[PDB]
Parts: sequence; C-alpha cells; structure tokens
Amino acid sequence: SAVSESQLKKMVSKYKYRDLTVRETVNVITLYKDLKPVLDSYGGSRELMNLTGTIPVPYRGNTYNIPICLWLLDTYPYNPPICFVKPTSSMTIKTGKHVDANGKIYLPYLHEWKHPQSDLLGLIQVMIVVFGDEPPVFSRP
Amino acid sequence: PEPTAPPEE
Repeated sequence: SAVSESQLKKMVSKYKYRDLTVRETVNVITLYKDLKPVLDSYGGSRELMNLTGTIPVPYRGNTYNIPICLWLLDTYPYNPPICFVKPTSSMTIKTGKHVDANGKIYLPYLHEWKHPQSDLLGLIQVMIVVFGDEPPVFSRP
Repeated sequence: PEPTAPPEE
C-alpha cells in the first residue's frame, strides 16, 4: 500500500513542472506517512493532484491528526497549493484568522510563496506550528 | 492515524 513514482508522474502528466512536483510530493509523503496523493476533480471543474490525509498537530499536551487537503495546481511549485481543512462527521471547522467559512487555509507562508525557498515541507511545518496554537477544527461536543 | 480534533472550547 504505497504509491510508486511512476504512478505519481502519470498523475501530473498535464503539469507544467512535472519533475519538481513529483520530487516534492515524494518528500512530503515520505515524511508525512498519513498524506496520500490522489488525482481528483477540483470543484468538479478539472483534474488536479492533491495530497489528502492528516498531519500530526500537538495541542495542549495531545497530538491530533488534523484532516487536510493540499491541491497542487498545474503551476506548482511556482504557485502555492490551495489548502483546505477537511472536517469529518465528528468535528466542525473553526473559522478564524487562518481558516475561512469554506475551510480554506490562509497563511503568510502561502501569501508570499516563492520558489524555490518556499516548499510543501516548509508549509506543513508552518501548519503544525500555527494549528498547534489555533486548531482549524474541533470535535463536536 | 484516524482524523482527530481537540474538544470544543
């Protein structure tokens, strides 16, 4: 149950920067075992690859597996990913500074994104720190 | 890992 680089290259066939996107995706899924690459229709408009799953976020002495979806545009890594928190039936989205009504994530890291200094490993690192202070979702009481 | 979130505060 693991994705081969070959399968990843096929998923980004229509991408403008393929090797770069594959390279970073491999890095991300290797370090974050709970994120999985999936080719899906973005908003039912067009196919793009995204990293789906959870990232470990420590909050008040406990670690939570926050559900997220990182959409890699066909311009990745030159343009930042479009990121969303994805609440399950047992939780709700906490709208605030870094999360809007739709669960879309907003971070300075994304706003000033610039290749090659900016990357997914850096972005996820930021999310763990930022969400650790302000969770993007909470379990339903 | 199974999606988890902190209790509402």
